[PDB]
Amino acid sequence: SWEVGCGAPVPLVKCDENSPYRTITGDCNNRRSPALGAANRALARWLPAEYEDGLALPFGWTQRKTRNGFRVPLAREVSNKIVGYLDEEGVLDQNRSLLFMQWGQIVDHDLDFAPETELGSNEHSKTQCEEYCIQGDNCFPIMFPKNDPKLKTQGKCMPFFRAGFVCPTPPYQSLAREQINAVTSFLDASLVYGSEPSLASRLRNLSSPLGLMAVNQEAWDHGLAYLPFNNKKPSPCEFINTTARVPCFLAGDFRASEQILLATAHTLLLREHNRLARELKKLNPHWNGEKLYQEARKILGAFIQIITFRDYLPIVLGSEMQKWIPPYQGYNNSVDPRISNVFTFAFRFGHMEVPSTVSRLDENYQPWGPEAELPLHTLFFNTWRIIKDGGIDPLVRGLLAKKSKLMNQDKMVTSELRNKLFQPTHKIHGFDLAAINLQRCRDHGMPGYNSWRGFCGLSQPKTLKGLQTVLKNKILAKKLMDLYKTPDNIDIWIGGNAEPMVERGRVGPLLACLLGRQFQQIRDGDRFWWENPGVFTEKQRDSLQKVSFSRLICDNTHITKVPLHAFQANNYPHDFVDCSTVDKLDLSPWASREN
Ligand code: HEM
Ligand SMILES: *[C@@H]1O[C@H](CO)[C@@H](O[C@@H]2O[C@H](CO)[C@@H](O)[C@H](O)[C@H]2NC(C)=O)[C@H](O)[C@H]1NC(C)=O
Ligand SMILES: *[C@@H]1O[C@H](CO)[C@@H](O[C@@H]2O[C@H](CO)[C@@H](O)[C@H](O)[C@H]2NC(C)=O)[C@H](O)[C@H]1NC(C)=O
Ligand SMILES: *[C@@H]1O[C@H](CO)[C@@H](O)[C@H](O)[C@H]1NC(C)=O
Ligand SMILES: *[C@@H]1O[C@H](CO)[C@@H](O)[C@H](O)[C@H]1NC(C)=O
Ligand SMILES: [Ca+2]
Ligand SMILES: [K+]
Ligand SMILES: [K+]
Ligand SMILES: [Zn+2]
Repeated sequence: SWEVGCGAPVPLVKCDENSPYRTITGDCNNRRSPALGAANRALARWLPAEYEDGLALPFGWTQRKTRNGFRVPLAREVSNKIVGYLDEEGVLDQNRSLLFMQWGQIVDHDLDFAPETELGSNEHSKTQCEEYCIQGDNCFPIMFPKNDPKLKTQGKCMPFFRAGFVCPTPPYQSLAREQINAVTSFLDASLVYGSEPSLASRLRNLSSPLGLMAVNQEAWDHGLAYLPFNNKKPSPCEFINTTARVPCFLAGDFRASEQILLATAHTLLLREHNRLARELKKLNPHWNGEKLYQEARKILGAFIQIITFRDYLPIVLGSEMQKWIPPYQGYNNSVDPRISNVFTFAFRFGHMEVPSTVSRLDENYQPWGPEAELPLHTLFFNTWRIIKDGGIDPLVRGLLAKKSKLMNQDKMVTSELRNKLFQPTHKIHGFDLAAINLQRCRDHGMPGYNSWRGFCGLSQPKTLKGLQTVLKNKILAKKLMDLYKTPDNIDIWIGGNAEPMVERGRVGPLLACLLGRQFQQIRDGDRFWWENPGVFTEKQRDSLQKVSFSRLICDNTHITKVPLHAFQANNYPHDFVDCSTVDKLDLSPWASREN
């Protein structure tokens, strides 16, 4: 029976089973099935994988082979015709701060990561893909359609490498290709701590018995910590400004430096871990480093769980929140905690919530110097603008005082992401996230729009008129039909995001159902869910109920004025209160007296 079992390293351990702490890897959470939700395993399949050849070849591989008797449109064609827009005026979400966008990416990165196949480490395979646009093996290039401006300027294609599967060879006992989740399916702050023991240890301060995470020794933010530098070379962050030569940050997550506001959030969380560890050292001076690390790690985890379920999901799911995530009825070990392949595409709704600029604000929330507002694309893999240009406080103020972009059927993804994306492997602000998203859908063997509509119990539009009624939009339906010919072939990422938003929410019905069910499962199937009896004391839970992102900022920056509800659109000064008004995390319930 050939077992194409290769993917990546699965550390292997015997489960403690009576540890009050999560493993780094996510192993041992489910006692009956200790690998369930652990990193470096196949994403769960809610529907069977759909491949050109039933095994591995994505739809669009063989220019000839159809999907239900239709050619699939070029990913860049779909992007150009549907996803692009010119006018950034009027596009901002009037009731979501920029923090709404940024928290989404944080939650996402905690939950799932499907890394591109390596093998191209000091490689000519890279060259044959980038330089020659040659399809084969893991090179699945994004070809430019006719009349594409990038044809005139960049070449024939954007290079694209297929997601890591149960790893580099394609021959088995005949099974469909399954993409790997490199991070823990649990909402467990894995993007801070790592999902791999070796990295998790390297991130820690083992020089002192104080359970701290390692902090940068070369640079400080007016006394406050930065992440360490990643000193792996070559550095994409060094490359975007070779004068400054400021490398990417080293974090529990490989993607931490992808853009400056994600770098910022990673900084906030690390600071909070050290603050937590110092407070617990005061309360319990007998606690050793391991105990301090795990107990701070455990609080920070529940903090992420609480902000996500109390503050974030309701303003994503709106009317559908209670349908998919009713009140918690305790841990259910029969619930699958693993993130689904399809969820990794559903949650990419965030790409339509990213605006075209980022602002640095001063202490009166006014523009910070002459270059306050920057084009998004200049901030991809940009750490020098933090280290060499004001630290994180100006960007945090921007997160509070500026707005997420609203998803718009006529204005889906900003050109900053749709034309000017920088990839860490490559040299150009020339990539298309929307085209990459659609290519990746096919790479991952995604069933089509109507397959998922069916999965979610929703009508399956079969005609122009049907799609016009689902989408409440005649031109979008038409452009969609001209490209895809049947709604059956519409790739899940554009399909789900095309649908108008549910009442009081920021996604359509299909996405709500998909995200709703996934978030129900990561709660109910998590043995270390913060509300699971025995994980915290009743009193520790009473303390935890009072956490807010506003407090996190108050406690880990020199910002003294914050809004009470950090996710809604807030203007300074009317919506901003002094930090002394904000509920604190009372840690007195973590005091441990042997007497
Ligand atoms: C400036 C902001 C952002 C940038 C530059 C960015 C960039 C990227 C890139 C390059 C990928 C990998 C695409 C692939 O190769 O398949 C990706 C994936 C993804 N993004 Fe985003 N993204 C941003 C914001 C967001 C937000 C706000 C969310 C959710 C609310 C989000 C959710 C995801 C998800 C779920 C994936 C797939 C898994 C992963 O994150 O690696 N992204 N993003
Ligand atoms: C590990 O923890 C130690 C001790 O808390 C850190 O050393 C202190 O760092 C601060 C700021 O650099 C200094 O003011 C203290 O004087 C240092 N104390 C000692 C004992 O040297 C140390 O930098 C931490 N290491 C890392 C890599 O974060
Ligand atoms: C825990 O989760 C399991 C799996 O979702 C649930 O199992 C279902 O229970 C009902 C009750 O009769 C059956 O009709 C289903 O067929 C069961 N299995 C399924 C759907 O997988 C169960 O409801 C949950 N158990 C508790 C105690 O809440
Ligand atoms: C903004 O959203 C919140 C819920 O997220 C809601 O309570 C409030 O009424 C809204 N404010 C507006 C529409 O400005
Ligand atoms: C690079 O950083 C320096 C300061 O290090 C700054 O003066 C310069 O404008 C930056 N260059 C680019 C290309 O962003
Ligand atoms: Ca995780
Ligand atoms: K799936
Ligand atoms: K990402
Ligand atoms: Zn300061």
